[PDB]
Amino acid sequence: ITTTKPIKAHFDPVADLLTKINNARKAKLMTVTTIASKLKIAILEILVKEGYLANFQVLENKSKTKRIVTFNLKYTQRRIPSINGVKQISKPGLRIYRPFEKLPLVLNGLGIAIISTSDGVMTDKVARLKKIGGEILAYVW
Amino acid sequence: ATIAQLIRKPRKKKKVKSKSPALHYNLNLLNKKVTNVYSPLKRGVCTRVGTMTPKKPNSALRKYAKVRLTNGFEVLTYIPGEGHNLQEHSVTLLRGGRVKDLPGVRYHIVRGTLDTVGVEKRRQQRSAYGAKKPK
Amino acid sequence: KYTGSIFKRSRRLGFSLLENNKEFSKGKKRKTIPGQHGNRFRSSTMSGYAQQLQEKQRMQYMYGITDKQFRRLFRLVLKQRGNLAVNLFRVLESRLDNIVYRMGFAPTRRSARQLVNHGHVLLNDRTVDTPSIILNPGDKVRLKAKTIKIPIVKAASESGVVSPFVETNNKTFEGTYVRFPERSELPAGINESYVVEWYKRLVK
Amino acid sequence: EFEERIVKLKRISKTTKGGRNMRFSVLVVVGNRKGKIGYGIAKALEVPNAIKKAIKAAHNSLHTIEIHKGSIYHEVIGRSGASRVLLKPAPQGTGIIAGGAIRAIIELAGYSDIYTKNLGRNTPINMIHATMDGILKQLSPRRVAILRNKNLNEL
RNA sequence: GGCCGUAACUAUAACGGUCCUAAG
RNA sequence: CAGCUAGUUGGUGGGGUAACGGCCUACCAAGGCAAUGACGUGUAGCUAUGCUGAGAAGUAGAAUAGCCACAAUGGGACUG
RNA sequence: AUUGGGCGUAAAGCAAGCGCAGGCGGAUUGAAAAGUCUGGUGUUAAAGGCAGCUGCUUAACAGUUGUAUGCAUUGGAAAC
RNA sequence: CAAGGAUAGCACCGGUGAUUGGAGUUAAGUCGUAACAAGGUACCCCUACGAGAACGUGGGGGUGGAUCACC
RNA sequence: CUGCUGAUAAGGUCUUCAAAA
Ligand SMILES: [Mg+2]
Ligand SMILES: [Mg+2]
Ligand SMILES: [Mg+2]
Ligand SMILES: [Mg+2]
Ligand SMILES: [Mg+2]
Ligand SMILES: [Mg+2]
Ligand SMILES: [Mg+2]
Ligand SMILES: [Mg+2]
Ligand SMILES: [Mg+2]
Ligand SMILES: [Mg+2]
Ligand SMILES: [Mg+2]
Ligand SMILES: [Mg+2]
Ligand SMILES: [Mg+2]
Ligand SMILES: [Mg+2]
Ligand SMILES: [Mg+2]
Ligand SMILES: [Mg+2]
Ligand SMILES: [Mg+2]
Ligand SMILES: [Mg+2]
Ligand SMILES: [Mg+2]
Ligand SMILES: [Mg+2]
Ligand SMILES: [Mg+2]
Ligand SMILES: [Mg+2]
Ligand SMILES: [Mg+2]
Repeated sequence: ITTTKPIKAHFDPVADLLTKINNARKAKLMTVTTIASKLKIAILEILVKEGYLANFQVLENKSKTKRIVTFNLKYTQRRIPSINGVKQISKPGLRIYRPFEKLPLVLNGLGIAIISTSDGVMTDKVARLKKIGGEILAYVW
Repeated sequence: ATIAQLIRKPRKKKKVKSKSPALHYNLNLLNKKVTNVYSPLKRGVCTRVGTMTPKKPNSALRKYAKVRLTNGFEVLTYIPGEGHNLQEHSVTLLRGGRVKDLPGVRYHIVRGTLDTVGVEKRRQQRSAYGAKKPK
Repeated sequence: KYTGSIFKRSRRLGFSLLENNKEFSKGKKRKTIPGQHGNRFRSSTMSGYAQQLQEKQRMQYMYGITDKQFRRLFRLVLKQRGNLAVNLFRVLESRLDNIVYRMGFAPTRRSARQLVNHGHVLLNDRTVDTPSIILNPGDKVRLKAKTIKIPIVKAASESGVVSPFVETNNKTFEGTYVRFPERSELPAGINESYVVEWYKRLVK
Repeated sequence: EFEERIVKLKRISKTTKGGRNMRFSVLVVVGNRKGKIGYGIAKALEVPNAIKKAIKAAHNSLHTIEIHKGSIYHEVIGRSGASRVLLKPAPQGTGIIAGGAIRAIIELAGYSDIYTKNLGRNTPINMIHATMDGILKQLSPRRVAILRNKNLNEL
């Protein structure tokens, strides 16, 4: 796939993606691109699994020195998205660590909470099933 | 503000001041030191009795007294009653309060507990004014 | 310790002791709020606080209860499992003198309380003098024997008019009680559950 | 049986060439206690006509409310101007923990047990706007299932 | 450089009137 | 309240202490702490807890219980 | 106002810049495991709090059983 | 070795003090009319000088200024 | 087409109410 515009990204990997997603949702935009990091790749994989996005697709330069991830939002026929809001918890500076006992439940289970405990990012329900917790990245509902 | 900013300079809470400061000063009288011990009501001795004029809207002559307490503070105190036996030199027992008309007055005199006589000719709300039950 | 103007209180609240004996009366059939200022306007639009207080007063005057006792019972019931709208009703109705009234051995609730205080009532396996003991369905509350010969025993033993939730085994005055009273047996004098919310606010 | 209750009766006025024109404004909340509730604010020279117009507006603008087990499904914050109202689900038994305009709206809508708190201003019209926004923004647990292709709220 | 009058307890005069001088 | 500290910091031999130790001693060195708050001033027994708060926490350290210090003020020591 | 506030006109962006220390910080690989998560062990005195029960005519109250939090050590996890 | 006593100069804190400076509060005091409209000399900010007093004027800066006006 | 043009003692009513027809 060929591009024309330069691609930049913020230094904060969770909130960069969150800002991109929120702006695309508010502006009804469908496809967005950003620089690819492995945390972002895993988080997009779990978003696609949970069904908040249509597809995410990683690409590499011809010299294998740069990688960028482009993803599309899942709009219905009447063009209203599945994402309703995003809020980041573990911002730089103040990192949020919660044990299993205090693993949050987002919107009474309607939304999902992204938790990167020890096996990569992990949804709240599967984290509860595994009885182990860790860093809490963002709230998506 | 910012986590680092609050870590460096934490939140300082605004102070709280009392409404009747003169009732919380105790003078030892042997070492001559004043300590901050809270007391509900305190005994004082009057120096000058008279009348003052209420501030803007009200118009009257309200009975005040310059009373010096058991400590070394002299306060202007309103006598709550109709008619008084204060004779410019007597022992009274002040409690907290605040009459809105007279500026600077922030205490009241309990009626009918000590040298100051009670308020007779009263059958309603007399327990506040120190009046014996008619029976 | 109770008011001596139950007529006045019944006329104010509007609800009597479920018999209308203090409303029918022998004079004037008065069903207005007492005092000179009884026949005036501004009837409805009672505030939320006003109606909550009125309902609470009706509830805690229907049984002759002091508000502090009401707070005590509510603090007792509140902690258990969950929604106890079926438990706190039994708690409120389980009074000993109240059980004596629904037994039918006294003309009035406070007269039954007076008899209980004076000691003409027994219990399952003990004796009771205080008219506030919390009871549980199953205790054989057998009446006294020397009180069955008192010049005022006729209406006492005329208990054939009895509530279904107090079972006496008539002519034996055994007077136990099972099948706790339902909201049907607790008439429309006070049938509300936001007095619970009022005591939830005013009592932690 | 669309019950109605008066929330606020203000005495607004304008100034003319000599004197003041005074009109009463009423804020009425109309609800059937089954899922339909609206609000209406009206002004008139007299209280009866003001109430009539306010009830007419409230019945003209009715909104549909969905309840889950007698309560609100998920915690929400309704924003309207400087008034922010926080609603939180409650178990069956706590009753209405609301007071004032929020309490009127919740009772007339039909909810049984709700935790509420007014975090902002205390003007009844804006508090009602915030409460209505919070209840309207609510998501059922079937719309989210349809959106995310889950199985009717199954895990 | 003078003189006279003047403020809602008294007291005083912020203020006002006027004569003269090169200027007070 | 921006400098404080000269047994203060460190080394050698000996003494003293139930014990290690500038605890003390004689000799040789100039170090030690301090803007991540020394030092100075003010105040206070500390804690389990009491009261309050949805919670984070605010406030008092009743009664009682653990520990510390004192016995008119200031020093010394015997017995054990 | 960490949870939980703001700085155009209502209190609040230093007159502007060069900037040490501090805070934050691009992408990938390896190691260790200081933070983070989790298992075992020791301890966190008794009384107090909450839940259950018994005894005082019921209660207040007394008694009885259960009931956390943090620290240390040891054994694993490696996403940040 | 050493509590205490005497003598001596520094250090910090407290009370009070003739006289004096300003401040707040005060139903109906005197002198002016500085500001709010183009407030009758547009106002405001920094600054220097001067005057019974609000304030006046010079220097720089702003619109948080009225009228004006264009088919 | 720009003369001059200063001041006005104190405290105060006035919305009773919609429950409803
Ligand atoms: Mg005219
Ligand atoms: Mg709070
Ligand atoms: Mg103690
Ligand atoms: Mg003590
Ligand atoms: Mg002594
Ligand atoms: Mg010995
Ligand atoms: Mg604010
Ligand atoms: Mg400002
Ligand atoms: Mg600037
Ligand atoms: Mg500035
Ligand atoms: Mg730079
Ligand atoms: Mg640097
Ligand atoms: Mg990185
Ligand atoms: Mg313990
Ligand atoms: Mg106990
Ligand atoms: Mg002017
Ligand atoms: Mg001017
Ligand atoms: Mg002059
Ligand atoms: Mg000049
Ligand atoms: Mg100028
Ligand atoms: Mg000139
Ligand atoms: Mg002229
Ligand atoms: Mg004048």
